[PDB]
Amino acid sequence: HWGYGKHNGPEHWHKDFPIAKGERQSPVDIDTHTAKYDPSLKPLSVSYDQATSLRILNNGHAFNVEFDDSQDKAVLKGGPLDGTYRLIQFHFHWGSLDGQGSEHTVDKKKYAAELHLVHWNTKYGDFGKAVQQPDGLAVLGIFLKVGSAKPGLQKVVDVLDSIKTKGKSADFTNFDPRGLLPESLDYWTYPGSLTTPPLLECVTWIVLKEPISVSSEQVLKFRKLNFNGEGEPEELMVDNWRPAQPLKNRQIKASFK
Ligand SMILES: [Zn+2]
Repeated sequence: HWGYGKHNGPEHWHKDFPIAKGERQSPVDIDTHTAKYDPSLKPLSVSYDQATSLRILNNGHAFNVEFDDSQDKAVLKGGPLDGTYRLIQFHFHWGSLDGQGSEHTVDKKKYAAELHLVHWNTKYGDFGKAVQQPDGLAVLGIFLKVGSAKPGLQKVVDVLDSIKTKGKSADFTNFDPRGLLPESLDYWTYPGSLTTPPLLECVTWIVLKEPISVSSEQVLKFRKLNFNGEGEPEELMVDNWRPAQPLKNRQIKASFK
């Protein structure tokens, strides 16, 4: 009832999910000329040394690399955040062409893909409770451009053949998400939403300025995934991004000058 096709894509989502037209929807365009440096942001803290990946799942819209979130093992703190946010999963959005695929844009520039590392605020006890709160989630967004390969992505790429179709999962232990980060942690932040239904307005977005580079061959393997289930007509999983939404009564703050 929702997807990225010709008849169920983002422009239709409001019928089942009326917050699609809400006040704090994501993604947005980041205008680097109007985002203002905020010297109050605290330092941002990514603590992934104890991360425990478990599984990778094709959910029919993207693939999720899932983590054990039953202890503070991989946590995000600092920056704009109060308290501790635990990593639950990461996933990507990507294009059919290298000139599109990201959800956020920077001065209207679209990147080839965008990585979302999803974390929930431990004060709410579990993810399902957290998404009901305005400060329930913190999503670290990282742009991907096509150039050199990202060595830390290759283990993800190589398992995709085993999860080609919707509903397939595979064991995916011992994956280190630190290998997906750029050098700099400079970021923009603003209050927003999930970018897929139910589109809940529960996210503090933290979008890194520095993209990571992936190779053409790595992105091509993302584009071999399928939206459909096994034994259904093949529909390539491409262009699984929501376009920028109105900023409305929000300000984007920068961590850097
Ligand atoms: Zn996402």
